[PDB]
Amino acid sequence: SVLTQPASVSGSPGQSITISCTATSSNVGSFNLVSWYQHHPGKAPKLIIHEVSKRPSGASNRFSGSKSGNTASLTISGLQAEDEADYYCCSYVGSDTWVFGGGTKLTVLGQPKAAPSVTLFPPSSEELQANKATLVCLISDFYPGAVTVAWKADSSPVKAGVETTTPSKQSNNKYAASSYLSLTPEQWKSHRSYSCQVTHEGSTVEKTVAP
Amino acid sequence: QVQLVQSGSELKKPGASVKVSCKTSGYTFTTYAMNWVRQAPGQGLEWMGWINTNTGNPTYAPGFTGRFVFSFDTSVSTAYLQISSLKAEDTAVYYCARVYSYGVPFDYWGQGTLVTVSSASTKGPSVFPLAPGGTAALGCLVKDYFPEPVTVSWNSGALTSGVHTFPAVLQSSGLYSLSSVVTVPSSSLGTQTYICNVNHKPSNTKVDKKVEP
Amino acid sequence: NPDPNANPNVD
Repeated sequence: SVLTQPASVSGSPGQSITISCTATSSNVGSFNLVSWYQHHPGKAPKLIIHEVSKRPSGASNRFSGSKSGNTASLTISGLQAEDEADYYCCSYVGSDTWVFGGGTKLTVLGQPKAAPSVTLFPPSSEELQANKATLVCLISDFYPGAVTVAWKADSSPVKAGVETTTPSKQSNNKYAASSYLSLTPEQWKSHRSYSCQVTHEGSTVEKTVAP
Repeated sequence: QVQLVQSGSELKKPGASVKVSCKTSGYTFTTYAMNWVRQAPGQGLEWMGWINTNTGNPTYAPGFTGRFVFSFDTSVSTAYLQISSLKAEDTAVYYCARVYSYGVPFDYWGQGTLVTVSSASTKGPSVFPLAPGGTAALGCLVKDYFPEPVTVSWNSGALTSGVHTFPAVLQSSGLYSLSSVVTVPSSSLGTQTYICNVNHKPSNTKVDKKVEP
Repeated sequence: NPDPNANPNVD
């Protein structure tokens, strides 16, 4: 991307967070036409900073913007829960063209950490009658909302036939995810066991099932 | 006041065509340029281009030349985006946004138009039972259906507590799968009958799947 | 480096 932003930033309620935005080329020129946007899911982006630092009305005065060299910076003071969102920087790049940054996922660490609860089901009898095989790994009640799932046949790893969801916010504000491993009925019964490993914040919860 | 209202979600096959509209109000349509921004799944915002609402000249960023067309109909203060020969990688939310000046770009945004491009066809789900400390967990696997949505319930809506229906998966094949599980006392498994009620409106299909130990 | 008050929607 023409404008580099941190993939993610985390702050706790009350602190002030900063999001950087570096110009990768000289097409930005003076770099004085920088703008920031708040993008919540399901809703349209919202302008919150333009011309490096100008804050428009309707955007709270907790958002500020600065510049140093070719790095525009967005600071959010008195971090609140509703501040959790995607944040993008934008710049004019000459010849009536604009470009966005990769975006930054701002997380407001407003909840105690929670390790995932995992539940692994083996292929149902019916599905084996139909000559298919599906393993269901149900991951729930983990905060923050970020996990990696790995499957294993016996002890060897498996990446073929794996479909995993993005974490989703549950009712209680903890996150959920699911992963499915597709096998042949022969493959299912070939091994002694299959396992689903959920890594979350450097710690693993692993469930095993066998025919 | 200023308002940008876009058209509704679109579902298309590869090679097909789509035309998204962006009706404006609250300001003179020809005074301000109209810009287009795209967000693909799990990606950021990407500027597509703009059209000069006075001269009509369109500007397409590299990556949106050849198959995209910006236009407008001043009679109804509306801007349009048309895509030809839709590809799967077109799947994205398309926004229209106004530019007030060089210093204030994208000050008003449309609500977005989801355009999905998939080669898969309508298909009903294949529901399979997921057989079961003290509490035991059982569920149903709603497998290989298209398009979204599916709705699940349990015992005709009489087993709300202890239920979790998981968001769906998008398989590489283009079909969706999901599962819902319920946590119930193990002492109950003796003749207390658990059924998941699956409804897939698009395919006019309902399935009540008996889950027995 | 255009003028921030300039409107790009010129005739």
